[PDB]
Amino acid sequence: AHHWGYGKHNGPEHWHKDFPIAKGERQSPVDIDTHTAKYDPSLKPLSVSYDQATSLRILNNGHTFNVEFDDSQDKAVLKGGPLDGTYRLIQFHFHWGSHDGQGSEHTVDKKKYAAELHLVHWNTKYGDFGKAVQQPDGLAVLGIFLKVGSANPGLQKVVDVLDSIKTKGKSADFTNFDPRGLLPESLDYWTYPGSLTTPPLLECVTWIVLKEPISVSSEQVSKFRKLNFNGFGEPEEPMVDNWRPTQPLKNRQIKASFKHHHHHH
Ligand SMILES: [Zn+2]
Repeated sequence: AHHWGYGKHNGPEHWHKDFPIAKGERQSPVDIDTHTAKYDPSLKPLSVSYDQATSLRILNNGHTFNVEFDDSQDKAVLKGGPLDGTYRLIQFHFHWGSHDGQGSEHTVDKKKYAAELHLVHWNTKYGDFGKAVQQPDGLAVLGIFLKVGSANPGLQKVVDVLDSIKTKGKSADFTNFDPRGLLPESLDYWTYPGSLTTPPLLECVTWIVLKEPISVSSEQVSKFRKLNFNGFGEPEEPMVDNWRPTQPLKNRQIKASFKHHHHHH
């Protein structure tokens, strides 16, 4: 059974006891210092091809909710940018706060957002997700910030079903969801090598964090907070503040796909 979670007694500062890689050299999330994250003209444009994405179900796993996809074919794939090869979309999930002032995992010049979306993809050369997570180039995660403002129609179908998966272990059918509705206008991004942000914290991720946030209304984010960490028949623990703090960058370089206002040359 997992001891780990987000509370005082089992949260991120405890995770290294069961997962010593928590103190590794390539841990995520990180703060993105936009001065030092330099433009790299070697990076190719990102290709986010979700027109054939096939969603299957939505699940409360006790630490977030996941929308799962059929990853048996190259329907919904991420390619280009820093990536070698083709990465299949397997699921997306979110991290959010107890209030609108926090909840993202990555920060941008120390600024937090109300929530962060992670679209998780695995490298097709390895045959399945379980194999891919064992390899440094196994996963690519597209991270997208959520900024409070106008309601986002692309999120509404997700929010509308959350009352059916309130507690850990509950799932529901969730077909025909189009993840194209969760992408901002611009695909400008930062990229760096890192890790899963939950246990087992494996250093298997090429992170691609988009510069432009997508909108979310305060009401929409509030529905995330109605989910529960606990399972049915247990005392209620609101699912809030399911984000890991930023971790030391160590010797890594964050690269920008675009010229930022803090760059010069
Ligand atoms: Zn995540």
